[PDB]
This record gives sequence, C-alpha cells and structure tokens, in this order.
Amino acid sequence: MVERVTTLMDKPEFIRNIGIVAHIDHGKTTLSDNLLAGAGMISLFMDFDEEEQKRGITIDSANVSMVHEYEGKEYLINLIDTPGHVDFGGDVTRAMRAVDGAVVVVDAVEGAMPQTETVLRQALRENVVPILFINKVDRLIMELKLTPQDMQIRLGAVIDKINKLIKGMKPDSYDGLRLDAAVGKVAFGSALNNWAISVPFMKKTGIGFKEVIEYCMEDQQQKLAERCPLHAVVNDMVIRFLPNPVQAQKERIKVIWHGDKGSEIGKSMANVDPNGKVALMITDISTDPHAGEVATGRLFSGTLERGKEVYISGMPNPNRIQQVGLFMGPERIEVDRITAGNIVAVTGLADAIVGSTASTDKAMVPFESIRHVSEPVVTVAVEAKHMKDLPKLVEVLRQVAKEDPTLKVTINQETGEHLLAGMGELHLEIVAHRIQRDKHVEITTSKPLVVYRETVSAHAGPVEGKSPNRHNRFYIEIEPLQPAIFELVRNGEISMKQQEVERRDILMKAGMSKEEAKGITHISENNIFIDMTKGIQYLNETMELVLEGFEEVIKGGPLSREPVMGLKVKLMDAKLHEDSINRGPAQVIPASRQAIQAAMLMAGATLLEPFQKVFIHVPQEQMGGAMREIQGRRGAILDMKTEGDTTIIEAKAPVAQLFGFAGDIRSATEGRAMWSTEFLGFEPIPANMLAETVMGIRQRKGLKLEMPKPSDFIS
Ligand SMILES: Nc1nc2c(ncn2[C@@H]2O[C@H](COP(=O)(O)OP(=O)(O)CP(=O)(O)O)[C@@H](O)[C@H]2O)c(=O)[nH]1
Ligand SMILES: [Cl-]
Ligand SMILES: [Cl-]
Ligand SMILES: [Mg+2]
Repeated sequence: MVERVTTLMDKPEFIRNIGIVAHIDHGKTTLSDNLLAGAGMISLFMDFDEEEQKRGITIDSANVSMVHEYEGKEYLINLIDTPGHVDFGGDVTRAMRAVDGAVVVVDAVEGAMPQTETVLRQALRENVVPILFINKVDRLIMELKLTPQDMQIRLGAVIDKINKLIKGMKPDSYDGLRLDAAVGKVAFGSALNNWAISVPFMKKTGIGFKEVIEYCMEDQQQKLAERCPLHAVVNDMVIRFLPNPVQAQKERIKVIWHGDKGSEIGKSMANVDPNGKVALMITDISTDPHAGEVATGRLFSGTLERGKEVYISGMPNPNRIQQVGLFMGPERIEVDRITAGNIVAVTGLADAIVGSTASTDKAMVPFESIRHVSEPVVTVAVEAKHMKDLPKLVEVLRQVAKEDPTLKVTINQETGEHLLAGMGELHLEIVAHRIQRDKHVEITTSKPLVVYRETVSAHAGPVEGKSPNRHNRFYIEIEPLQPAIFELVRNGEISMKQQEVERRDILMKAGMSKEEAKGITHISENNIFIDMTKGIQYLNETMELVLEGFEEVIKGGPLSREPVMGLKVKLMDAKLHEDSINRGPAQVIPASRQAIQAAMLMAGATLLEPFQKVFIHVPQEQMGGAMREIQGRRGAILDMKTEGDTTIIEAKAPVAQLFGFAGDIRSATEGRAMWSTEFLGFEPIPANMLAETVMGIRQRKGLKLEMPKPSDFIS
C-alpha cells in the first residue's frame, strides 16, 4: 500500500504510532507479522537479521507501516516490534520514546511475567497508552483442556494483574488507563493461527467462547481465523483505543519536553503542526548498506524534506537532510516529505545520536534524555586480528557504541586493549558478531567476565588522610548505606539539586538521623558523602576538592578498581593550611582519596557480584534435568510452583555462573524447558573467595599482584 501510506501520513488524526512490547517469547513478532499479512502489507518478516532468524530472537527494534480500514476510513499504523530479551531492553526504551500507544502482549499460559511489568512501566513513564493482547489462547485451550469458565477465570486473572500494575504505577490516571474487556481494550487469541476475539467483537458477530473452544478442539483454527481475523480485531482495537498524534503529543511532551509549553514550538508540537518549525526526537541510529547511517525518530512539529537543514542539540553546525522516508521492515520507503506526527527514517544527520533533538532553531530547548539505567555487568576484551585493522576497529567501536548506547567501550590503559561492557553474554555475543559480519573487522575476544562492585560490610573510622605536603588532614568515617537509604539514592528520589528541607524530610522519614540528613553533601552513583564538621576555616572552598577524591574512589575501589556501591562516607574533622598555595587540588584530592580508601579497607571491604533471577517453565518429565542445571551453578532456588504438567522454578544465580546456560538447559531438558532471566542485583561473593576473586580481577587488569592494605594509603 505504497501510495496509500503516503496519502495517509499527511493526516495526523488517522495515524497511530504504536509499539509491540512483551516478555520474551510471548509472541510480539508473530503478532506483528500476521497483522501485516492480514492487512495485505506482506504475503518472520520483522526478524530480518540473520542472527535473529538463526537464534529465533528479536535483537533490534524493527519499524513498519501498515494501512488499516476502520468504519469507512483508512488509518496509518506506524508499528515498532521490540525485543523481549532483557539484554536488549534499551531497544524498548528508545521505542517507547517514539510511540504514543503500546500493544502489551501476554502469553495466556505463563501469564504476566517480570518483563511484562518492565515494558508496561517503560510505556507509562513515556505517557504511552497501553492496550492488552492475550496471546497463545490456542495453547490454553488445547494443552490445559479447561472449561470456558476456567478459561474466563484464567484470562480474567491476567487482565486483573495488568490492571494492578497500572494502578500501582499511575494511581491518579488509573480510571482512564484501566483495561476492561467489556469496553474492548483487551483482545485474546492466537497470533500463530491468525485469530483473535474480544468481548465486543463476540457480541457483534454472534460467537461465544464455547464455539471458539470447539474450533480449536476439532482442529479448525483456520476456519476460526476466517470468522475471527486476528488483524481485524487487533487493528480495530489499535484504532479505537490507542491515540492519534493529535490527542497524544500534548501528553508526550509533558514528560519528554521541559521547554515553555506556551512557546511557538510547544504549540506547534501540541498541534502536530506541519508548518511549525522542525522538532524531531532522535530515538535510534543504525546502518544500512545503501542509505548508510540512518537516524530513526519521532517528528513532533514541522516537515522533513531532502535538502532541509536542521540543528542537532549540542552540535554547532547545521546538518542537511539527504533522504527521508519510512521503514518497511528491512526496506526503507523513500518519500518527498514527511509531516509532523510520524515515525521517520532520515539520512544525512551526521551529528545525530540516540536522544538528539533535531530542530530548525539552534536555541530550541532539547528533549529530555532517553533514560538508561542498568549499568553493565559483563565485559569482554576485544582486539583486531590483524594489526593493519587497528584504526578501523577504533572507528567501528565508536560506531557500535553510537548505535547501541547500552554498550560501554573503554580502553585498558595497562594493555592497550578495548573493553566492551554490556548487559549480558548474549548482548556481547551479538556485538562481536555485528563487528565482524557487519562492520567487516576481524577480531579476537576474550571469554566474558562479570563486572563486580566494591563495598564495605561494617563501620570504620575516623581515619586520617594527609596531604603530600603534610599540611592538610581529613578525618573520615565510613560504613554501609542502610537499605532504605540505598534505595532512595538508586531510584533518584533524593538529590543535592533538590530542596534542602525536602531532602532532609525524605531521608529522615527513611531512617537517617537528622545529623546525617542535614550533613549530606554529595551523591555519586549509589554512595553518599556527609559533612559532619562545624566551623572549620577554608573547608568551604576546599570541599569541592574533597568530593573529587570521593568521586574518583567511587569510579574504582581500592580492592580491584571495580565501581563502588553502598557507601556512606562522613567527614568528621579536617585541618587545612592557612595559605591556599598549600591546599590546592594536588594536596587535597590525594588526602581525600587516601583517607577514603584506607577507611574502606578498614571497614570490611568486600566484593559484590551480579546475580540473575531465572524463571523456568518445564514439563514434569524434565524437571529433574532443569533442577540439576541451576543447582549445579551454585544457584539458590527461591520458589517452586506446579500448574498441571508444568513446574515453574524461580531461582537466582551469579551472572558469572550462568554463562552458556542456554545450551546446557536445552540439553538437560531435551529442549522442553522454557526459561528467561532478569537482573536481580549485586550480592556478596562467598567470604572464602575474596582473596582469589580480587587477585583474579587485578591480574586480568594488569594491576599489581598483591592484596591491598590500609598501609598502602595512609602513612
Ligand atoms: N501456540 C502458539 N505459539 C505461538 C503464538 N504466537 C507465537 N507463538 C510461538 O512462540 C514462539 C515465539 O514467537 P515470537 O513471535 O518470535 O515471540 P516474540 O515475543 O517476538 C520472541 P522475542 O521476545 O525474542 O522478540 C514461536 O515458537 C512462535 O511460533 C500463538 O498464538 N500460539
Ligand atoms: Cl544510611
Ligand atoms: Cl571557608
Ligand atoms: Mg520478537
């Protein structure tokens, strides 16, 4: 529907910008593909990457446009199919920035799962409107053999669960967001077998759930697909209940744009005004063989045209648009111009990165950053196979990191090697593949290792740090953050920019003494610095330097130069030299670093390692094989439930223990165990493993091969 798409994209009221989101494997891509087939867009089309087809997983968000007719008018559905695996969660985040509505897909059998909540929360954070498609209802009918009422109960429990999540996330918006099957905001069906129903649709066609069960039970789901077409029921739901750009954009900018809402551009964004100045939110960078580098984004105001110039936020020179169009899976349909309200593919924006604001005016308030979180937990060292390829590798790693901001690329100064840090083993496997196959650089990679965290287990101090000229002294106590306070900081509930009586009240109503709440001076990662001193001359002008020493230590702790978390650092006393020449950065910053590092080692310094939480659905026949695999990897079982022939195992294990788990769990269960994973958190390494783990880390970093001591820091 090439000419259809183009005619429709000019009319913002008939557009739906949507994303398909779900727990891994609940059926996003089958849904998206069969929506496209039913709609006559195609005869898995969206998993068009080779590794996606090879591994049977969505790795990258894919974009496609779809024409659907509803009550005598055609609508343009700009759809994003997103990945389910936690390692690719940043693809979901970037996609939620670009869409206005979301089809939350949930497997009827497993029901809502941990990444179901994750994707729902990411949608609501962006003021994206959710509807619900309960998929795999064929399995629920054919494998559990439940009566209609049992199946009404099961489906209704899923709806209720999604609604509790919504109500917990957006309590004041709950009424308008609540999912109601009788209203039509929920459908149920089988993406695989091209059929779907909803309460209003069943009334309309005169078909009950008992007839639906018969269709499946008598091996006639093809007939059901004709009577109850998947694409009709779901696309209708999309048109009816997901919002157009005209309703939505004013809601999106409440949370993605902190500029003057009554400005010229705030109005033209709020009105989807094609004649306004360009306002284009860049959500993705990727490379194609013909278009070259391509920026994906959401156009809120203006019109994009080949040859038009836009400014990129933070960059001085104006970028020129070379081509504009829409993605159709692996293809990108080119068009003369695209108007506000659409999800666009643009070439020629050399300076754009994920999160960029493209605008006509250089002085436009930039859109809010695309939030990240989830710091890397797995790392690999990477090197060019042939030394003639070193500068290509430099340029290629820059490009890989630009296209995937969840990857962190640093350089080992003690080996000249590049380190790739990402979300998991699979994440790094794909990256190494996308450097060789796609970027044409032969590389060698080390085995994946985890990134640890350093912390303390007890209180210590006051410890005296002394400047190299011996003229300045700082007295530091250190101890663990209480869990309530750690959570406030990790969730961003407090801040030094925040108001001082407000922050003091949040901290104190969390357990912190008034002394320490009012003394809090700095936050850095999941650590705080408190000033407990009164009336020390020159400490005000010197405190900025003390905090720099604190920040440096947080970046890499004294045990193994791993990042530090969970620390409460307190300045109890200080002595500074009268003359500023004796108390500048070269004097104060080392004194601060050394006091803090010595206190840490005196406070039961130890390592935390990342843990994954693992969910396994396995038939009873293979339960024993599943159990042996997780228990053999020193994982702890957390709970176990039975639901018919299936055992549901909830377990945790160190990330470091779960490398190669996919292939081993398949072998031990003959491929019959479904499993998924999520980051749990950093937990203490075994107490009898601290010396060996620290030595292991220091050796592979090039650091000195000896256990650090507080005598290394304070003379
Ligand atoms: N029985 C049944 N199987 C389905 C249905 N929908 C999808 N599947 C199956 O589930 C598996 C995963 O399907 P897929 O569309 O790739 O799910 P996905 O959520 O996109 C996977 P990922 O999270 O990695 O992107 C496939 O074997 C697919 O055939 C359904 O309605 N019924
Ligand atoms: Cl605390
Ligand atoms: Cl002062
Ligand atoms: Mg998929």
